[PDB]
Amino acid sequence: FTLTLVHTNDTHAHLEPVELTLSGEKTPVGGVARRVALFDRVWARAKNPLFLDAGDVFQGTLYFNQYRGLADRYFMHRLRYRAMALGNHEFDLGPGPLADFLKGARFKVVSANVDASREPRLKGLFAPYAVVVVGGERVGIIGLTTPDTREISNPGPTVAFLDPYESAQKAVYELLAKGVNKIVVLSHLGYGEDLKLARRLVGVQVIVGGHSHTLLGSFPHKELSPAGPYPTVVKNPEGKDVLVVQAWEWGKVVGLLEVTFDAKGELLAYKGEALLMTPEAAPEDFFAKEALLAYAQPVMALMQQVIAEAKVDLVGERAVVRRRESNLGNLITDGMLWKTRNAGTQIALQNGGGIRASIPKGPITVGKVYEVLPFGNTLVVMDLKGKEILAALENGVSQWENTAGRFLQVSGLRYAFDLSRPAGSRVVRVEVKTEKGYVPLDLEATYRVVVNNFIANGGDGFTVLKEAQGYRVDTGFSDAESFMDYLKELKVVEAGLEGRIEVLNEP
Ligand SMILES: Cc1cn([C@H]2C[C@H](O)[C@@H](CO)O2)c(=O)[nH]c1=O
Ligand SMILES: [Zn+2]
Ligand SMILES: [Zn+2]
Repeated sequence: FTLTLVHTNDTHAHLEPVELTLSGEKTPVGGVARRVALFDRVWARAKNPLFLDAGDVFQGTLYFNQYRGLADRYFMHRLRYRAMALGNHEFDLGPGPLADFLKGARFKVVSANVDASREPRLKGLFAPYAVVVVGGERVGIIGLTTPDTREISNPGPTVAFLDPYESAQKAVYELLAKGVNKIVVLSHLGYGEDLKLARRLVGVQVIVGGHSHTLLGSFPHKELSPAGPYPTVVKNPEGKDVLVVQAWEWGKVVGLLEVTFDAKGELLAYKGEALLMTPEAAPEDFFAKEALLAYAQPVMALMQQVIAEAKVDLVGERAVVRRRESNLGNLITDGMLWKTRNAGTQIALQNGGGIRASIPKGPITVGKVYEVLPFGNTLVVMDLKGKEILAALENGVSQWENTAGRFLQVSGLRYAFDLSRPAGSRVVRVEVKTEKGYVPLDLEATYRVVVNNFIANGGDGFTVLKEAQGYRVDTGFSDAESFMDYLKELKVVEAGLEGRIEVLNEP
């Protein structure tokens, strides 16, 4: 039996194509219109195609701010997706909007480790796994959601997360008991976690994932540098091959993995490729393009409103903003201090996971600002003891190896951390910027800082900020609006590296 798995992950409301320089020339990459054309051809040509999405459809552009995933859902229906795993961002607005998205979803939404027993709004709207019939054969699809969702999203008090391994292996047994031996895990745990899980589970031949926004495969463009091969192969406890795949992010890539199974559901052969969604891959479907224009109507003005000009590229790539100093991170934090200068703020902290895109040199539109800061978090002014600021910085670099979003970009201070040291004691130096130059952080002194409400409330593992007993006031200042006010003030934006963060003994 031959099955052709066609998949996407972390589309993050990026329905329009983006622009990248490929082989020495600005090229449009991604877009649902182009995906519709490609999928239509795969649907009528490929052998037993099965379309899947690994989660994180939610959060990323004005299309989400305006439709909360419903615009994406319309396209997912047109794209014939058969199953979708719940990602952490599907919980960003709590159970309410998630239920609205699931109510009417004509594809199977799965996650074996999401315990929603305490949430009536999600009853029967998703399942641990699904059984889909393809070419006369049954294929089981087990979903998994990163347990980190508890800290990185807003699932709320009615949703809990279970161990991926225990949940998945149980699902494998249930499927086998039903006579389904061809099983695929649709995971939102991360590439690294998928590789580890693949060495533990038995009965699973393929793991289609996301969460880490990992680019796998090979491309004819020197500008791209994949993190691994497509697919990546590991051995399970029984010495059998397990294929792990991912398709980068924002619909910029579509994965196509053709797997052949025997009667027992064992892997006989496999071939795959990560398809970069450029004009060469396929044209844009006419009607899908028109449909997107329909959705764009209420937010079109914002997408065209230029509020400033970037004289240099403002770097927002996750491998940068979540691991080292970023000039965009410096700009945003500078803006936070600027907006709250009337409050006497001296330091600004911003988690890199909250900076979602780069701003290439050129015009800066309102639409672009919301792609960079999509959450709608507000600025919170609070007094922190030096010890608390230090603890915050430590939490920020505590998961550097996993490129976690808690990493802190800063303004008003500089810090250096040693990666050869254990998590919790990596920050070796912290100095506050003053008129008389840099002064070592005083762990016993109090400093007025500005952060966003998500981390101020304890999100991203910032329990130290949630537990702070000092002065605390939510300004009500929107993050995006505040950043735009700063950009409008500057008019012509320039931002470079200022040695605010020093990475020592980096692997
Ligand atoms: C839900 C939410 C996530 N985030 C960031 C922090 C996490 O590291 C990351 C998880 O995707 O997104 C915010 O900054 N604000 C929010 O409101
Ligand atoms: Zn994501
Ligand atoms: Zn994710």
